[PDB]
Amino acid sequence: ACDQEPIHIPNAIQPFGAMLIVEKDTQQIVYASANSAEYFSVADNTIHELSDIKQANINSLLPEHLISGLASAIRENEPIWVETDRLSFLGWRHENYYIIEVERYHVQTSNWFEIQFQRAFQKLRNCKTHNDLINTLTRLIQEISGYDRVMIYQFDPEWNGRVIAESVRQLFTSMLNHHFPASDIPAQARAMYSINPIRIIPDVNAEPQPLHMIHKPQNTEAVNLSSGVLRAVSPLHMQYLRNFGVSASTSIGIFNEDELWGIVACHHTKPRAIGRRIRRLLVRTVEFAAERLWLIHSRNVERYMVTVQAAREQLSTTADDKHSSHEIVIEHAADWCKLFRCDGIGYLRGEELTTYGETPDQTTINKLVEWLEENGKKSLFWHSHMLKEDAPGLLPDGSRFAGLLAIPLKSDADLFSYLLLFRVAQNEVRTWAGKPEKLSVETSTGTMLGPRKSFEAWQDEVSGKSQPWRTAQLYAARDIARDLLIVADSMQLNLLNDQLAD
Amino acid sequence: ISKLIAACDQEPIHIPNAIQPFGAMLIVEKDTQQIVYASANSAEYFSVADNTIHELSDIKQANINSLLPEHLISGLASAIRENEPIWVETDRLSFLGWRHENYYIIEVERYHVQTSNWFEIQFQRAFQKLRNCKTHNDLINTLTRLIQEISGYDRVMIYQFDPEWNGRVIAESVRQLFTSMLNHHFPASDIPAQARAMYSINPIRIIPDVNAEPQPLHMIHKPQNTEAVNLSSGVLRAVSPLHMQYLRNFGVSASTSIGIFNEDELWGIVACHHTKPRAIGRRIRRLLVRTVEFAAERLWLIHSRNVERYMVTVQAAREQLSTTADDKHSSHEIVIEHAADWCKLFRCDGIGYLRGEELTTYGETPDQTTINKLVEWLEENGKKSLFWHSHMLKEDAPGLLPDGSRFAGLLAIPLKLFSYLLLFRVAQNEVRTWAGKPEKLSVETSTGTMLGPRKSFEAWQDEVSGKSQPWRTAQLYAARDIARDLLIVADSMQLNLLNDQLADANENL
Ligand SMILES: *C/C=C1/C(=C/c2[nH]c(/C=C3[NH+]=C(/C=C4\NC(=O)C(C=C)=C4C)C(C)=C\3CCC(=O)O)c(CCC(=O)O)c2C)NC(=O)[C@H]1C
Ligand SMILES: *C/C=C1/C(=C/c2[nH]c(/C=C3[NH+]=C(/C=C4\NC(=O)C(C=C)=C4C)C(C)=C\3CCC(=O)O)c(CCC(=O)O)c2C)NC(=O)[C@H]1C
Ligand SMILES: [Cl-]
Ligand SMILES: [Cl-]
Ligand SMILES: [Cl-]
Ligand SMILES: [Cl-]
Repeated sequence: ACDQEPIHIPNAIQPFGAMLIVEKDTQQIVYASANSAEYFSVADNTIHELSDIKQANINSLLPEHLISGLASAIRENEPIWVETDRLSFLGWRHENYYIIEVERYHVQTSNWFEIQFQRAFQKLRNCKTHNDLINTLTRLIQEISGYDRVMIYQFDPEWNGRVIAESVRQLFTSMLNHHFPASDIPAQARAMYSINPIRIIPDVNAEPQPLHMIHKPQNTEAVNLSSGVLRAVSPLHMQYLRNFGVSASTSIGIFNEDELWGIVACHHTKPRAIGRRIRRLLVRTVEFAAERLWLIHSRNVERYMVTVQAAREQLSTTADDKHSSHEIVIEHAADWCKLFRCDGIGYLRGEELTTYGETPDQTTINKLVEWLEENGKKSLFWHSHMLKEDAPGLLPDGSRFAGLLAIPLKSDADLFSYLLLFRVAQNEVRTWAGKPEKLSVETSTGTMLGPRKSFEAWQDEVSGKSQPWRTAQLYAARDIARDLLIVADSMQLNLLNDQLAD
Repeated sequence: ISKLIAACDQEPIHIPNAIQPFGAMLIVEKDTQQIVYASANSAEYFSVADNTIHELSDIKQANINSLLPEHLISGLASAIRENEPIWVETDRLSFLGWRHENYYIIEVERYHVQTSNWFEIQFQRAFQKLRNCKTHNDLINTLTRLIQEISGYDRVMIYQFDPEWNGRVIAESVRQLFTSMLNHHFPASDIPAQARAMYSINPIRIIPDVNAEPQPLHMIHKPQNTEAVNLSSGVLRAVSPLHMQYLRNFGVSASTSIGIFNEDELWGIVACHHTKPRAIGRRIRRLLVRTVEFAAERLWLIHSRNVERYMVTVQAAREQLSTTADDKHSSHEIVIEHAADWCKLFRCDGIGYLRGEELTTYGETPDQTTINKLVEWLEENGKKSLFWHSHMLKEDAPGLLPDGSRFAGLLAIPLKLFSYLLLFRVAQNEVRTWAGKPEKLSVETSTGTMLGPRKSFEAWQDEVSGKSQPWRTAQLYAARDIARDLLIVADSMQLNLLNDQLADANENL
């Protein structure tokens, strides 16, 4: 019921600007935030109270270019940004309505943004690794935004997440490598980043301004405020931020194409106001950082394939030196352990077994081979990172092996042949920002589904599991294993030809 | 002619001791703080900065601290890394200064105050459009459309280099005034190596007026070192007269180009032309370079993901092969079942699988006799390799193929009683349109005698025959893996047959 709160239609705004909601076909103003008088009086003396906006003509409150744009815009939820000498308007269409946000603005011209943008592009282009990219991005967001704690928060497949990079200044504890549960950001909150990539909360304790009905709309249903920035903040998130020790907040979605991959999360210990040009500078910067990061990852994929091609050219050369596949394994199995990020290797053909590194004993290898022969066929390869779950009754009790990659090399033939790659359990200590308790009621606040009070480090453990096998490794190990098969088959064809000759 | 082209790289374009006239330039010594050079138009710019300036002679007496704003002086002093320009604006002047060895170089332009949200809206629209480009063709065409809309230049082109630094226009947005150059080939000599190198020092080059008289540098106070000062980091550096005449012959009054970098290698340039003079301010310059930079990372990401998608396709094929083989099909049956797919996967016209005396072919292949001449010849010369490949057999393997053979491409995977997978590519003769006939001009310059610019850029065709598309690396390894998949099935069946004949032999014995 965390994802059931209708945060798109709160009928209230944060007080760092005002909002109007107009009907498209009637041009009537049907809603105005309660603070609207103090914004539009900057342009018009006559406006002293909310009811003066009810007497007002939409053509007298809005710039002609805002109205023109809105009239001609084809796309819904595509905000038009229009400035006067004193006000910065952000308007867009949603169904029968124009939604218009307004903030206070004044012209002050410099080359600061262009200089910051050039430096950000230069630093990001010189990142060659994932680590360098992410830490550079946090430093840049912190320079540009002035917030005291800037984090990169990456989602896992369950929408749990982790802080993986961080620039944190002072007054703030370090959240780096802390885990957060999925409840901290419910699905409709994640969804908002696809509508507007930035979310700004200049002041956690600013009181929200409700939307008042001005002229009677044709349809009474709440209006979706999703594309702007003024949308009021769910009280559960406000309190979560208060518990986090946060007074202002800003997050930017990190998108891998359409996929929400992670988030730049920025916190400040005091209220802090950053304008439209800073918000856009931040979003442009995150967009360039994300492209570059996906490019680093994609290039690492090619680079790995080059590494595997090198290992196979090394293997073909040992084989040209007339060595048996048994001898190839003893020669190269340690390089393979790096290539495959595994702890041990068994190569099996018929009665013959060759091992390297951390391996179950020969008995257990034979029981795995038999089990795979009976229950693991019908697969190019069989893998597991939770071996006791996935193939019980096999390992001895208390065994430390948790991962297995198995490449079958024969089928319906005279003997069995496998390449086996083993991973020991890695018993990972996860640090959580407070115990990830499933929500019920928080008795300190008397809140149904309330957030945890404390984000202080809390450690748990998941055992009996290894790294999952990457797709790139599955195929590279199948390729390596089948290189051995070709060697062994060549030698068995020689031997068999001789014996049939006799 | 080779010598005349090589002499193009001789002109030291980094030290012309002159500037384009859309600004002014001062050069100061770092240790002595004295002004050692001033472009000849300095006084019309710095008279805005000091009322006592009325003439170039007045710079000789002037103190630097009254000519440059405090932020620029502090910034240049505190500047550690060379060739990193500092951009400082005043009310009326836009300054740009950097340090090069023992000099500060300062360019100054006239400045028009921008008070709108235009640039930020353009940045948002450009990035939105580039982020939504998911193919190579979409990216490059969207890029030229954005560069033309932002800059207003009448012709924008993406010009990609080949490994020999010739190039081709691969995308274009051109307005009614100019002739289309799409798919036209230009030779390397159009952009000498020194010229290609300048993009690494400043990614943008700006020539607002091809007929603007360049302003020489005047010595103010004597420098310790009389060598000409390197001007490469700025934008005011005067243009080679050979390239100005080139642009005149191209019918161009103004140009701006932005280098396209893939990491540290110059992969091409965005070239923009106008039929009248056209200056672009510092902000438009930055918006251009930032857009080209976001677009390139996008393009490299698109290519890199294409390799990933190609490997997914290859693995889906190899899984299909495995499904067929587990129905106890022979290798020749598998080749007949899947070779039409393999021809797409490998973009080839034909495939042959050879195993001892057996040959299976699909699509266009040489005849059996030629296939045996290939196989036998490969054993002599392809023993040292994992695969062997050529996209011009008649050069890479002279005398091998019969006279008149349609075939130009060969990818051969050895499997052993010989066994091979052979992948064949028909010659696809390729007509190239060049921008102008190759004229062998000679021109006597100051730096020596070198190639003069072409006078005509009209379409001139030539033709490359006897070649196929070149084999991509992803295809070499994919084909090798398919081939060895076929080897493994064939070996399995020979092993089965051998064990049967052996068990029968021992039974009869
Ligand atoms: C039962 C509902 C719950 C809930 C709701 C909720 N949360 C948000 C918004 C955000 N939550 C965030 C969480 C984090 N901030 C961090 O800094 C980190 C990690 C370092 C995490 C995990 C963030 C970032 C947001 C976005 C807003 C922001 O930037 O602060 C919403 C949406 C708020 C709104 O826009 O109205 C909602 C409804 N959170 C829970 O914990 C439970 C109780
Ligand atoms: C013997 C010397 C030669 C020579 C010299 C030269 N050329 C440049 C600069 C450029 N040439 C360019 C060529 C093109 N513009 C296009 O639009 C296309 C194709 C669509 C090509 C090939 C370009 C782009 C430049 C950069 C400058 C610009 O953007 O216009 C220089 C360096 C100029 C300078 O920066 O001082 C020099 C020395 N060109 C030859 O033709 C030979 C004869
Ligand atoms: Cl905004
Ligand atoms: Cl602003
Ligand atoms: Cl500039
Ligand atoms: Cl400007």
